[PDB]
Amino acid sequence: PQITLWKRPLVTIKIGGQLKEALLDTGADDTVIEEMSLPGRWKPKMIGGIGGFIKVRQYDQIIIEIAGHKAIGTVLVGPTPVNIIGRNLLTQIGATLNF
Amino acid sequence: PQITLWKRPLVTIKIGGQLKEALLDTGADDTVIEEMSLPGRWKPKMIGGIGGFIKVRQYDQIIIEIAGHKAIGTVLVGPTPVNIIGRNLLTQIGATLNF
Ligand SMILES: CC(C)[C@H](NC(=O)COc1ccccc1)C(=O)N[C@@H](Cc1ccccc1)[C@@H](O)[C@H]1O[C@@H]1Cc1ccccc1
Repeated sequence: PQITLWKRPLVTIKIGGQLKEALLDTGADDTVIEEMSLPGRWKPKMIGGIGGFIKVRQYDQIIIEIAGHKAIGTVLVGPTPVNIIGRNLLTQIGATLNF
Repeated sequence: PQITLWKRPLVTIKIGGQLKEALLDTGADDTVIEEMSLPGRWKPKMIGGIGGFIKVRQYDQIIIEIAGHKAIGTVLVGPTPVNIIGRNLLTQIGATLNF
Protein backbone atom coordinates (compact mmCIF):
# COMPACT_ATOMS: atom_id res chain seq x y z
CA PRO A 1 0.00 0.00 0.00
CA GLN A 2 0.85 3.60 -0.37
CA ILE A 3 0.27 5.99 2.48
CA THR A 4 0.16 9.76 1.87
CA LEU A 5 1.15 12.24 4.54
CA TRP A 6 -1.71 14.70 4.62
CA LYS A 7 -2.72 13.15 7.98
CA ARG A 8 -0.75 11.13 10.53
CA PRO A 9 0.13 7.76 8.87
CA LEU A 10 -1.81 5.54 11.32
CA VAL A 11 -2.40 1.88 10.66
CA THR A 12 -3.74 -1.05 12.68
CA ILE A 13 -1.23 -3.29 14.38
CA LYS A 14 -1.58 -6.58 16.24
CA ILE A 15 0.64 -7.11 19.25
CA GLY A 16 0.35 -9.30 22.35
CA GLY A 17 -3.04 -10.51 21.04
CA GLN A 18 -4.50 -6.99 20.89
CA LEU A 19 -5.33 -4.60 18.03
CA LYS A 20 -4.03 -1.07 18.31
CA GLU A 21 -3.49 1.93 16.08
CA ALA A 22 0.09 3.07 15.51
CA LEU A 23 2.07 5.70 13.64
CA LEU A 24 4.49 4.65 10.91
CA ASP A 25 7.49 6.79 11.89
CA THR A 26 10.61 7.04 9.70
CA GLY A 27 12.05 9.45 12.27
CA ALA A 28 12.03 6.78 15.03
CA ASP A 29 14.99 4.35 15.41
CA ASP A 30 12.84 2.18 17.75
CA THR A 31 9.23 1.02 18.11
CA VAL A 32 7.45 2.39 21.22
CA ILE A 33 4.06 1.10 22.27
CA GLU A 34 1.64 2.31 25.00
CA GLU A 35 1.79 0.59 28.33
CA MET A 36 0.62 -3.01 27.94
CA SER A 37 1.19 -6.16 29.93
CA LEU A 38 3.44 -8.14 27.56
CA PRO A 39 4.65 -11.45 28.90
CA GLY A 40 8.18 -12.37 29.76
CA ARG A 41 11.56 -10.86 30.47
CA TRP A 42 12.53 -7.31 29.65
CA LYS A 43 15.39 -4.81 30.22
CA PRO A 44 15.00 -1.15 31.44
CA LYS A 45 15.76 1.49 28.80
CA MET A 46 15.48 5.26 28.36
CA ILE A 47 14.59 6.74 24.98
CA GLY A 48 14.62 10.37 23.99
CA GLY A 49 13.16 12.80 21.55
CA ILE A 50 11.95 16.35 21.56
CA GLY A 51 11.11 17.11 25.15
CA GLY A 52 13.63 14.76 26.72
CA PHE A 53 13.58 11.14 27.77
CA ILE A 54 11.09 8.56 29.02
CA LYS A 55 11.64 5.25 30.79
CA VAL A 56 10.46 2.14 28.90
CA ARG A 57 10.69 -1.61 29.12
CA GLN A 58 12.58 -3.33 26.26
CA TYR A 59 11.09 -6.64 25.02
CA ASP A 60 12.95 -8.63 22.43
CA GLN A 61 11.64 -10.88 19.66
CA ILE A 62 8.07 -9.61 19.89
CA ILE A 63 5.75 -10.68 17.04
CA ILE A 64 3.81 -7.73 15.67
CA GLU A 65 1.58 -7.48 12.62
CA ILE A 66 1.62 -4.03 11.01
CA ALA A 67 -1.15 -3.31 8.39
CA GLY A 68 -1.25 -7.06 7.75
CA HIS A 69 2.51 -7.55 7.45
CA LYS A 70 4.15 -9.81 10.09
CA ALA A 71 7.33 -8.58 11.79
CA ILE A 72 9.44 -9.66 14.72
CA GLY A 73 11.76 -7.58 16.79
CA THR A 74 12.38 -5.28 19.67
CA VAL A 75 9.44 -3.36 21.17
CA LEU A 76 9.74 -0.74 23.94
CA VAL A 77 6.80 -0.35 26.20
CA GLY A 78 6.02 2.74 28.27
CA PRO A 79 4.17 6.01 28.63
CA THR A 80 4.41 7.21 25.07
CA PRO A 81 1.77 9.63 23.89
CA VAL A 82 1.25 7.64 20.62
CA ASN A 83 2.12 4.10 19.40
CA ILE A 84 5.12 4.40 17.17
CA ILE A 85 6.44 1.89 14.57
CA GLY A 86 10.09 2.74 14.10
CA ARG A 87 12.69 1.79 11.51
CA ASN A 88 13.62 -1.45 13.29
CA LEU A 89 10.23 -2.85 12.15
CA LEU A 90 9.56 -0.61 9.06
CA THR A 91 12.57 -2.29 7.34
CA GLN A 92 11.10 -5.72 8.04
CA ILE A 93 7.89 -4.87 6.17
CA GLY A 94 9.91 -3.38 3.23
CA ALA A 95 8.70 0.19 3.80
CA THR A 96 10.29 3.02 1.85
CA LEU A 97 9.93 6.78 1.51
CA ASN A 98 9.40 7.94 -2.05
CA PHE A 99 9.40 11.28 -3.77
CA PRO B 1 14.24 8.99 -5.04
CA GLN B 2 13.27 5.85 -3.14
CA ILE B 3 14.78 5.73 0.33
CA THR B 4 14.96 2.58 2.44
CA LEU B 5 15.06 2.64 6.25
CA TRP B 6 18.09 0.56 7.31
CA LYS B 7 19.76 3.85 8.22
CA ARG B 8 18.27 7.15 9.31
CA PRO B 9 16.69 8.91 6.31
CA LEU B 10 19.08 11.89 6.55
CA VAL B 11 19.19 14.28 3.62
CA THR B 12 20.72 17.61 2.79
CA ILE B 13 18.59 20.70 3.10
CA LYS B 14 19.22 24.32 2.22
CA ILE B 15 17.53 26.86 4.43
CA GLY B 16 18.40 30.59 4.72
CA GLY B 17 21.08 29.79 2.04
CA GLN B 18 22.90 27.41 4.46
CA LEU B 19 23.38 23.64 3.97
CA LYS B 20 22.26 21.45 6.87
CA GLU B 21 21.36 17.80 7.32
CA ALA B 22 17.81 16.81 8.43
CA LEU B 23 15.84 13.63 9.10
CA LEU B 24 12.79 12.84 6.92
CA ASP B 25 10.27 12.21 9.74
CA THR B 26 6.79 10.85 8.90
CA GLY B 27 6.06 10.86 12.70
CA ALA B 28 6.38 14.62 12.93
CA ASP B 29 3.44 16.94 12.11
CA ASP B 30 5.89 19.88 11.89
CA THR B 31 9.44 20.69 10.75
CA VAL B 32 11.87 21.56 13.53
CA ILE B 33 15.38 22.85 12.86
CA GLU B 34 18.15 23.54 15.46
CA GLU B 35 18.76 27.08 16.67
CA MET B 36 20.04 29.27 13.83
CA SER B 37 19.78 32.75 12.44
CA LEU B 38 17.05 32.70 9.87
CA PRO B 39 15.73 35.52 7.69
CA GLY B 40 11.99 36.11 8.24
CA ARG B 41 9.58 37.10 10.99
CA TRP B 42 8.69 34.65 13.75
CA LYS B 43 6.42 34.14 16.73
CA PRO B 44 6.87 32.09 19.91
CA LYS B 45 5.30 28.56 19.81
CA MET B 46 5.44 25.40 21.85
CA ILE B 47 5.64 21.95 20.43
CA GLY B 48 5.56 18.49 21.91
CA GLY B 49 7.33 15.21 21.29
CA ILE B 50 8.04 11.91 22.94
CA GLY B 51 9.51 13.41 26.13
CA GLY B 52 7.64 16.69 26.71
CA PHE B 53 7.40 20.20 25.20
CA ILE B 54 9.97 22.70 24.00
CA LYS B 55 9.76 26.40 23.14
CA VAL B 56 10.45 27.27 19.45
CA ARG B 57 10.35 30.20 17.03
CA GLN B 58 7.64 29.73 14.42
CA TYR B 59 8.53 31.05 10.93
CA ASP B 60 5.87 30.92 8.24
CA GLN B 61 6.39 30.74 4.53
CA ILE B 62 10.11 29.88 4.56
CA ILE B 63 11.75 28.68 1.33
CA ILE B 64 13.61 25.44 1.90
CA GLU B 65 15.17 22.90 -0.44
CA ILE B 66 14.99 19.24 0.76
CA ALA B 67 17.09 16.67 -1.13
CA GLY B 68 16.90 19.10 -4.05
CA HIS B 69 13.10 19.62 -3.93
CA LYS B 70 11.51 22.94 -3.17
CA ALA B 71 9.07 23.64 -0.35
CA ILE B 72 7.73 26.89 1.06
CA GLY B 73 6.14 26.55 4.55
CA THR B 74 6.38 26.74 8.26
CA VAL B 75 9.69 25.99 9.98
CA LEU B 76 10.00 25.80 13.72
CA VAL B 77 13.47 26.76 15.10
CA GLY B 78 14.56 25.63 18.54
CA PRO B 79 16.52 23.18 20.66
CA THR B 80 15.56 19.99 18.86
CA PRO B 81 18.01 17.12 19.21
CA VAL B 82 17.99 16.45 15.45
CA ASN B 83 16.78 18.61 12.49
CA ILE B 84 13.46 17.09 11.38
CA ILE B 85 11.43 17.49 8.18
CA GLY B 86 7.86 16.78 9.16
CA ARG B 87 4.64 16.13 7.27
CA ASN B 88 3.93 19.81 6.57
CA LEU B 89 6.89 19.88 4.15
CA LEU B 90 7.02 16.16 3.21
CA THR B 91 3.60 16.63 1.56
CA GLN B 92 4.93 19.57 -0.46
CA ILE B 93 7.71 17.50 -1.93
CA GLY B 94 5.27 14.71 -2.77
CA ALA B 95 6.60 12.12 -0.29
CA THR B 96 4.68 8.92 0.47
CA LEU B 97 5.34 5.75 2.50
CA ASN B 98 5.12 2.58 0.49
CA PHE B 99 5.23 -1.12 1.34
C1 LIG C 1 10.18 7.82 19.33
C2 LIG C 1 11.72 7.90 19.69
C3 LIG C 1 12.37 6.49 19.75
C4 LIG C 1 12.39 8.76 18.60
N1 LIG C 1 13.83 9.06 18.88
C5 LIG C 1 14.81 8.56 18.08
O1 LIG C 1 14.61 7.80 17.14
C6 LIG C 1 16.28 8.92 18.30
O2 LIG C 1 16.26 9.81 19.49
C7 LIG C 1 17.28 10.70 19.73
C8 LIG C 1 17.16 11.53 20.86
C9 LIG C 1 18.16 12.46 21.14
C10 LIG C 1 19.29 12.56 20.32
C11 LIG C 1 19.41 11.74 19.18
C12 LIG C 1 18.39 10.79 18.88
C13 LIG C 1 11.72 10.17 18.32
O3 LIG C 1 11.38 10.96 19.23
N2 LIG C 1 11.53 10.46 17.02
C14 LIG C 1 10.96 11.83 16.58
C15 LIG C 1 12.04 12.47 15.66
C16 LIG C 1 13.26 12.80 16.50
C17 LIG C 1 13.29 13.83 17.48
C18 LIG C 1 14.45 14.07 18.21
C19 LIG C 1 15.57 13.27 18.00
C20 LIG C 1 15.53 12.25 17.03
C21 LIG C 1 14.36 12.03 16.26
C22 LIG C 1 9.58 11.74 15.89
O4 LIG C 1 9.71 10.85 14.74
C23 LIG C 1 8.60 11.12 16.84
O5 LIG C 1 8.07 12.07 17.81
C24 LIG C 1 7.19 11.59 16.77
C25 LIG C 1 6.26 10.63 17.25
C26 LIG C 1 5.29 11.38 18.15
C27 LIG C 1 4.06 11.82 17.64
C28 LIG C 1 3.15 12.50 18.46
C29 LIG C 1 3.50 12.72 19.79
C30 LIG C 1 4.74 12.29 20.28
C31 LIG C 1 5.65 11.58 19.49
